[PDB]
Amino acid sequence: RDEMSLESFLGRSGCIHESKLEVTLANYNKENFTVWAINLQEMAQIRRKFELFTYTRFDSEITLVPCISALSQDIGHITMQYMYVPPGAPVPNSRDDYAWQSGTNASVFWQHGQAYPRFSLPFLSVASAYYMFYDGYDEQDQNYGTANTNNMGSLCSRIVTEKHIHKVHIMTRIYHKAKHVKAWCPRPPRALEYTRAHRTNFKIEDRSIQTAIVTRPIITTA
Amino acid sequence: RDEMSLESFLGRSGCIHESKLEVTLANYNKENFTVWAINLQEMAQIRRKFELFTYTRFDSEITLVPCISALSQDIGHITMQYMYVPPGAPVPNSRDDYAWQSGTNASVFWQHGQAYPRFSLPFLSVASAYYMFYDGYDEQDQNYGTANTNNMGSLCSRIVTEKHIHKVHIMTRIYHKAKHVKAWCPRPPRALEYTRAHRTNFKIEDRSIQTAIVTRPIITTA
Amino acid sequence: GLPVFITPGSGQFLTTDDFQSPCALPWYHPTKEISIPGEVKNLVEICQVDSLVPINNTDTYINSENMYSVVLQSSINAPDKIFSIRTDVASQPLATTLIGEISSYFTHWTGSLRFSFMFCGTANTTVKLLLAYTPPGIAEPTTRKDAMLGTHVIWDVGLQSTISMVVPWISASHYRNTSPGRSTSGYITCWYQTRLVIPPQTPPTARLLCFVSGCKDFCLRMARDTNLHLQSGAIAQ
Amino acid sequence: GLPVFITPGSGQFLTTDDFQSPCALPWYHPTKEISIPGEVKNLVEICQVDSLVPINNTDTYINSENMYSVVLQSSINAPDKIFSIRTDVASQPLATTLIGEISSYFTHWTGSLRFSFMFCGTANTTVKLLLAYTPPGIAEPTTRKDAMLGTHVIWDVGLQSTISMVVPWISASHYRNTSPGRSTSGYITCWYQTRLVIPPQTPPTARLLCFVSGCKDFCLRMARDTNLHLQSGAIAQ
Amino acid sequence: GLPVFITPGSGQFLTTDDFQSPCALPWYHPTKEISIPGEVKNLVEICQVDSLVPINNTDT
Amino acid sequence: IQITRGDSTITSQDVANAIVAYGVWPHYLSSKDASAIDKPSQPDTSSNRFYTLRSVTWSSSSKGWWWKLPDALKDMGIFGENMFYHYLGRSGYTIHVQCNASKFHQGTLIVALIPEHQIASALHGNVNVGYNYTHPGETGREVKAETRLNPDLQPTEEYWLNFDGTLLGNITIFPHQFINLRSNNSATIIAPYVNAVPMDSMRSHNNWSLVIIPICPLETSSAINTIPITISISPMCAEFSGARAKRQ
Repeated sequence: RDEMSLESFLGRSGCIHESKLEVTLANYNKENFTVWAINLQEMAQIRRKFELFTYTRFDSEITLVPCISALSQDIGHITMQYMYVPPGAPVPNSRDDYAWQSGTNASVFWQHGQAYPRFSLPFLSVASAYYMFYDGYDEQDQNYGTANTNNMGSLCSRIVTEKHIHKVHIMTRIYHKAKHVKAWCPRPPRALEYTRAHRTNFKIEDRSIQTAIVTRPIITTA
Repeated sequence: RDEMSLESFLGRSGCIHESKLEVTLANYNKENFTVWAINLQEMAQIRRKFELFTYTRFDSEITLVPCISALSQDIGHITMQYMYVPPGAPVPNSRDDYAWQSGTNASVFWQHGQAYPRFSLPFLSVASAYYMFYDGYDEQDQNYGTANTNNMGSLCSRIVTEKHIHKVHIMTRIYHKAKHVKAWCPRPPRALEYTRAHRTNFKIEDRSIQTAIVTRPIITTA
Repeated sequence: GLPVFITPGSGQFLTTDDFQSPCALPWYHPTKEISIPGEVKNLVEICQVDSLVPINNTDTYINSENMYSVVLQSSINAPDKIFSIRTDVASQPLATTLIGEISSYFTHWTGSLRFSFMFCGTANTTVKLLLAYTPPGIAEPTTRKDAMLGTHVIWDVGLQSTISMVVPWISASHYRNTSPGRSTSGYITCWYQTRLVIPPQTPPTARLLCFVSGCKDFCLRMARDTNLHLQSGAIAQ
Repeated sequence: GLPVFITPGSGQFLTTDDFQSPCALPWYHPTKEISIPGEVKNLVEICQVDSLVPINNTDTYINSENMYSVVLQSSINAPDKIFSIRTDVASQPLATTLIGEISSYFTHWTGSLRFSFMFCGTANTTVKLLLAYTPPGIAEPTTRKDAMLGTHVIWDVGLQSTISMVVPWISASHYRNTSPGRSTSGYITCWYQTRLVIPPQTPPTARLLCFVSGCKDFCLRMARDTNLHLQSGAIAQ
Repeated sequence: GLPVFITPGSGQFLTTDDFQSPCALPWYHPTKEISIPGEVKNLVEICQVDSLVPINNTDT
Repeated sequence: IQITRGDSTITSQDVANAIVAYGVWPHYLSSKDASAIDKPSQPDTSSNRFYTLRSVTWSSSSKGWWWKLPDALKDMGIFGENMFYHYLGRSGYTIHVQCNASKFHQGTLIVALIPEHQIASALHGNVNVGYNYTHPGETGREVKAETRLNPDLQPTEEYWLNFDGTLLGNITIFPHQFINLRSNNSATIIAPYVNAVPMDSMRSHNNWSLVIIPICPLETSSAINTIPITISISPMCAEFSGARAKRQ
């Protein structure tokens, strides 16, 4: 009556990307960061929910879960920076360039002693709706799958400590939740498995035409 | 007048299962998790309370108490995942399958620095009442004790850290409390001791017919 | 502005607590309530049910049907003594009754008990039996002379069910310890006054019912663990 | 003064939660809403859409257009049996339909289904076919004699679309398990009563449509993961 | 939204303090009050009582 | 005197005396606590009638007996084949079980009604009650200390252990009635449908179970010492949903 809605169907905390940061024994410069761009179509458990609609309109909620593990000399008492860059803006890849020390980007800090990282995000799409499937091409001729209109931003974690560094694993898992869920125009579900982002492939890896449909021998006995 | 109720009789924090997780020195894959399924009839101190009723209707409250002990290289600065899976749904047994990274399952995280893990749960039974005793059989012929209708879910704890691991004891004790207590149809108490789950045995382990009833010699002196 | 201070005592581990915390999955709609009897809000309804007393719980009658029934004989030669039991619910054999084991889950208890004993034999047998109560002050006097002394009613076997008399709660305070008191509370005693009168060619052996039930006024405060059942052996996972 | 105490249960990790936390960038003004159809607030509109049933999902017809259509023959020699399918939405071949795969994302389900089957061949063919429903109590009886026994309506090929009959939800409780039940719920059966009557020089081979749609009353509670698709191979970053 | 800030001075150890913290077992009903004399709310009643003075508290 | 409801009636009804079962009338289920319709075809209106069962032998040293409902009636009456092919249903009961009594001999019996069973069957390994023992029929379980079906799934036959795992005498927690001789010669207890599910199976699941435990056995020194028991059960609120073939 009330629970049967798109608010409950898409409103679940699910892991989207496995961001794993490993500390190198020796580095010339601060170049220890995970390279990852924004995406909604990643895993089969979450993508099939987006494959069921043409255009969606909902705000995003991002929960960061970083894992701390000690290895040598009780290493773990450190504070890390998690900065978000607005969509469209150019993103550098260094210690302190133009973006990492600016008052235009959203910045948050976490240290062990307080609660787990949890914050809300506003509207991300440039148009009225979020692009799930971009039919044809935009202003370019060849590119299909990822469009300039479907932009959300970028998430990168950066190291702060300079000399006092040792090999520690920082497993920063990102969870996603939906808010203000309003979508239109339902679609039929996907039949086969996914291989690449924004792509539903049939003829790939030379695998047989075996669908998820279970076969029955005589359809009279069952 | 008001305290004499089923709300106070069943409304006490009692330990149900002793979940003990031990870290192996060397493992090929992430296979360190405690195997435990949902149950209400476990210990004699808690079961006799449920043995006094045919059908119950109350929401559950689960409190997790994990113990951290240091052994080598100050190991203890780690964050663990405690995920709950809805009843009826299939549960895998690996690091990251379909359930562990989905937005359909209830997930909670705990690290030392915040308060002790404590959360509430909704209705669990598929019918109007929770099944204490399932008379006869369901759609199957042989199985007695645990039924498909009496399903609550599954609780499993999973490791996050990859390479930085050492032998540490994680004693995650689970406490249970009752909410919205409304039950009907009282029963007489159990006479003997319990051996297995959902079973009250008389002829087992070849023990003598000695009941908890204290014997008096002449019933005239006392 | 915002009051940011950690209050001493709050924000820590506690056994019994009330929380207004948000639910894990509140979107699910539970199954609607249907009319089902046996509904209990108070613990008075369980105590209201008449529980049968095992008056003869000896080692000889423990594995038989005769443990709950009273042994009676028509012959006039044996002493007039039948039984001598306590009034405490947390004592044998009143501990095995429905009201007894529920009282084991409480530290403080108070209330009165209803006593009715009806004939179990044939229709052509009448016997006057005396029911007596004895104060807990001094040791129990067990003689034939102490029959009509202090709360004494003789019941004759007729047609009606046994009407209960005054068996009150005797204490200066409202609450008393639940520990097994063998001399703390009063005693229930019954004596042979007449022997089973039967016509020629009639079975001499007959028995008697033994019932007990809770009264109107019952007030129990703090709960505890039972002292009858213990588990330390093999348990299921 | 200020209540400073950490409440047990609150201030920790939780999967499903509602927050009134401040936004990261609330200064941005979103694009205005325009009139776009297909707007869904409930999940009843997706179930309202008529989904075609693959009645003949055998290994022979799996890679053809004949899998969704019913095989019919004009000759009067073969047995009168057509098909025997379940009523459960989480079972083959009703699992592949629009309402089936949505039901796979839920643990508890209830509701009725609409059944209409129209002719696919030529205009000059009339054939009376019987639609029957069978209780799940005993094993399915498949004979010609069990045609007019329990919920039986014969449909003749005329001009109108097939009007649906009573296919109700049969259960004591409002909710039942979503697990594939091959004997838990009822069965949908159709039988040949008459053979395809055709004039001289007319194609004997003809087919039949197979539609299913959700009714008015639908109530689904808790959500779950699908059991048809699994991913463990190569994934994109 | 919700004011989340730790106030300096609050959330620490204190000797004399007043708390409105929930009880451990509030379901128990206490024994009713009966008429008993000697009831004191102030410390003036103890001082009101005439105390005898040991005027000759020598070693003898 | 007789209870007027159907064309077929039984004698020796006397005065209906029983303790009230928590203030509950055998309610005819309306369309309030059910689905939309769930009514394909209405059964017999005069189905609410008394059914006489075959009299069982009374032993000198009586241990006790038990009958499961609606397992005891499976081939009795017209409603026998109906509920088997009809998918799931609910039914109330009007119990009238007694024996002939005179003003000479002795014998007292207590009747209880508990719809659950949990008895020991095997040793150490998975224990499970027998399928044939849960469904004996009209004869029931003739409780005698003997070997049945060799050593296998076998619930122990003990009256004081109450089978389910409860203390004797204290079993009177559910609707209970004590029957003597001078006060009462006939037993009548009101029994409605009490279950978590509105409709359940009759082939595997048991709705109720009648408990027959004697406190004073038949001990008489006369010419005859056998008094057979007359069992009369009247089903209430017979409503079933499911259309199926008669012959299979």
